[PDB]
Amino acid sequence: YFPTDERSWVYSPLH
Amino acid sequence: GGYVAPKAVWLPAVKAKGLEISGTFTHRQGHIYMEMNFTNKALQHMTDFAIQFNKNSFGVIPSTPLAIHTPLMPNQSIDVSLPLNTLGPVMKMEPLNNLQVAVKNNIDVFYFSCLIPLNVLFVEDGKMERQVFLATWKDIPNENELQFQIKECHLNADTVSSKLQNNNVYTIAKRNVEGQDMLYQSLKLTNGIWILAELRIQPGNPNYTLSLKCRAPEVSQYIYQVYDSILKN
Repeated sequence: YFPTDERSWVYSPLH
Repeated sequence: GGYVAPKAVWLPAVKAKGLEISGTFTHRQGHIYMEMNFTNKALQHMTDFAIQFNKNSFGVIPSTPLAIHTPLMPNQSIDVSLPLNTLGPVMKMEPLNNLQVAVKNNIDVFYFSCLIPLNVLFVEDGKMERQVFLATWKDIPNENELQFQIKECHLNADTVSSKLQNNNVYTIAKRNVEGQDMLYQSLKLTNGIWILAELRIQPGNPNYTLSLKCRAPEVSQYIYQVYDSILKN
């Protein structure tokens, strides 16, 4: 575990 | 192409409710990739994928999302090539090349770690001009100079040079002294750090002596690791 910030997530687009 | 480590299971199914990720790192002609395979061993699909890396020593960060655009179905496997760049936030890791990764889907957030082979961070423009090499070698304080034995090595100097050059470790000069080959080499990392080397290859001696000079001498041990892996493969 390490602390994650929401804005650092790289989300995949959905097709 | 450069040396690529064998693929490893970075996140086994048992640790991530059926999600399994295996991968390796490559450097292709400019460009760093985390080359991965994702398998869903669970009984329900997984979607809403996202990824982020913890701050790390060389500021490694994904340059695009994971190319997973539809639900990953039970027993399905997909190969994913994730481009990376070194423009992200920096924090010292231990080991230096350790990379902590968080991957989430619709089920949970999972965490694993993997080592980034230091060679994938050797830049293409790492060939120092001869005279700049001379000035740079002299300028690095001699207390920074660290010596390593590459033990039990059975390659000749030309093969040593050619394998290293394939990995952006450049042979800048060569001399034969008393039947001993001396190679002068340079490389530069993605963060701007220059490492200079003298490699000495001696008659019927199975140990090469590698002398490294770097303004950040903590990196030198990692570079020795790399030379050893390259030359043994």
